[PDB]
Amino acid sequence: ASIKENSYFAGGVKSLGFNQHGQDVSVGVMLPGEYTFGTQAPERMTVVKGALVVKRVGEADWTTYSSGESFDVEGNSSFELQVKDATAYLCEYL
Amino acid sequence: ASIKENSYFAGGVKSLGFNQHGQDVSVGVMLPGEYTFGTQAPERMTVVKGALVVKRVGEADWTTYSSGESFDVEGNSSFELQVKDATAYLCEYL
Repeated sequence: ASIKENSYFAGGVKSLGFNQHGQDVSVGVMLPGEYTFGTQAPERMTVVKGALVVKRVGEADWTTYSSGESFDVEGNSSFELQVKDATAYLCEYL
Repeated sequence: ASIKENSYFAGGVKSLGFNQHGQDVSVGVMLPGEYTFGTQAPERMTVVKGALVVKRVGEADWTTYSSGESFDVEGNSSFELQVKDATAYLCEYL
């Protein structure tokens, strides 16, 4: 029942993790840049404020998701993000 | 162009602040409890995932705002929050 702090990519991405109704969730911020993330369990990413530009492995194209939009990232995979402006996001394993 | 980390109430509330298109924004997490916050400039709080139960100064009643809902808090004021379950929020001065 605590709030777990993490920093990544030299402070380019920071997150706050927490349990909600038994489920692990995190909210965070990403500064402008390009980042690669790996998935184990599937993830559902929600853009809280800003936009994330996403390319999942094997995808030919980048797709921009803006505030309020969500995208799923299959498990056992990875995905790239381009961040044009500092952006808040929500991540679930749902 | 950095992500500012803050902790409050012995780790009960933590936040990540950032600029987006010139504007200061923060996302954060609140653990179950009751908290009082003061406002200077007006604030717009958005519940990202969870619920915040709000009573602004002078208000007779508490009002529950759930995921995706927003409420404004006039400036030069204060407001109380009850948090029943760990909850992520977004705060703007907009």
